[PDB]
Amino acid sequence: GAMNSSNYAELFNNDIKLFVDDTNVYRVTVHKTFEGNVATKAINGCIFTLNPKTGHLFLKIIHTSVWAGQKRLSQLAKWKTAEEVSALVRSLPKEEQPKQIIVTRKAMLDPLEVHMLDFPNIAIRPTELRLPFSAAMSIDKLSDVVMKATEPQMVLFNIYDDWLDRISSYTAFSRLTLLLRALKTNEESAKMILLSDPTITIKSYHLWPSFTDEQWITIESQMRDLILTEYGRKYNV
Amino acid sequence: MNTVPFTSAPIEVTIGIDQYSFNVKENQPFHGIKDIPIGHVHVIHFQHADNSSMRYGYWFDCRMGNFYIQYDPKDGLYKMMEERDGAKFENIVHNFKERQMMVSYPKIDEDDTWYNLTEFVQMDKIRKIVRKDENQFSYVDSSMTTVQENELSDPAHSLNYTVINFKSREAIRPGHEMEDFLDKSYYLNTVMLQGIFKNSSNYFGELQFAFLNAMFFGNYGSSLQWHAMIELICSSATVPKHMLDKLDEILYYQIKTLPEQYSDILLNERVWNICLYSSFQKNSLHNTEKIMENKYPELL
Ligand SMILES: O=C(O)CCC(=O)c1ccc(F)cc1
Repeated sequence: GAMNSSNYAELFNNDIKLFVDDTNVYRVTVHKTFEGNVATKAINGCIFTLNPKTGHLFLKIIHTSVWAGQKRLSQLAKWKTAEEVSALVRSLPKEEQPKQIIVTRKAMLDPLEVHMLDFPNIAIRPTELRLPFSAAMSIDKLSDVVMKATEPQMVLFNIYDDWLDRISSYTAFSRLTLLLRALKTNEESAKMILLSDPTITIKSYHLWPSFTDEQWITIESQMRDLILTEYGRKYNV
Repeated sequence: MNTVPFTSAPIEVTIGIDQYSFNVKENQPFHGIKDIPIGHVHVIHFQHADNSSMRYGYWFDCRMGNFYIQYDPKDGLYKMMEERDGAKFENIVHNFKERQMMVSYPKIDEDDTWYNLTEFVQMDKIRKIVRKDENQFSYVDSSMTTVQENELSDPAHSLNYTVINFKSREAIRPGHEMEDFLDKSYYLNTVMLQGIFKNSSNYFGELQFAFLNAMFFGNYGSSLQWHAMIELICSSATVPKHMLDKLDEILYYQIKTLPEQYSDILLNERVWNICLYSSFQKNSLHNTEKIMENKYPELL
């Protein structure tokens, strides 16, 4: 069944689970043709598959060649996502396989269920959480690896850096979701907040700056203010 | 013409015979139904006046033996029985016929309704769905479950319809997941027609039998099976052309015969809107689309 706010702690228990977001799989630029029509051009995409307890991000890069000569790409994209998640679960050993896979959009349910018929014991579930994983591409290192890809590729990251050394998964997920919501609401302002100060740098293998605990409190407050500020700009509040 | 005599009618009961029905009062001098057209299966069915719980009945073919109905006061229902003494049996019916204690099967000569509802239905196939080998006729009621319903509970009392499940390994070839899920032609033509049913006549027979069990007994799993068998055809891009033409005729007579007041429960909105307006075969069911639009435009 669906995942929501009453069973939110379940994300951080010891049952292996994976969030799957397909919103950046099929990406296009829409432009005018010489004859005055409109045409799309695909650009590279990615599947965002995240284990929320560990921070493990299985970023499958979707190269534009996979759309060549294909029709109904928005529909194909869901099935290609499901094919790739299924291939990922098959690639992992039985003790690292998820018990549950939570899709961020209900349209992924039937594709993933059909691709996972061989895995009757893995639950495929929607969620009532509005998760801002579409903003993955606002993270500079992730955007860079996707746009540089010349072929299909699976790139691996910890989306929590080493935060799990100092905080719980629950807290790390809360931080990630606030950061991604802010990047989704006002990307330029969010990056400004994150990189305003040059003496706080991003370690060579990490995605986010090396903020101390107190500096993370400050950053989180600035992110909240940004969301509240945009919410007021939006609704004239 | 053949005859289903009744020993008696000790309890008030609405009796169905195929698409006809009539009421018998408690201990009225009724001894059965005569002039039953040879060449078709039939169904005799019952709904007790004092307890409309359990519609129930019997599928039979007069060519396969001499059958009569006798009330059992212990089990509380009209039971079908076979009489093996043929001369005994004829002797009994003739006396009942001479005393005019039997209703006549009221078939108009213009009327092909029953043929059109049972064209592909055979007794031998019924006896494989309804398993009770000691009898030549088959008992069905309102509450009997189907094998598929019992997988999601006394197997001896179940309807062994062919299981159809669109999200099953049987329906979906490894490596053809999107293809087979969006276009069920593989599942229809290779798994079901070539593999299980052997031909479209057996497929249509089970479909027609499922519809009749839904309509005459309110059997819920029968209704599920009828819709699943329609949806599997309609959801297939590749269906032999004669199959589509015959399906349209089969469905048209089913929709025509359905009691208007039972439509809210016997017709699945999602399946029908999908089959008529969105499916691969949305343009291939002209007669069924026309009667559904003119008779049940609310469902759509
Ligand atoms: O847990 C850690 O901090 C190190 C491992 C790690 O971060 C990881 C991330 C993605 C992956 F596929 C496999 C390991």
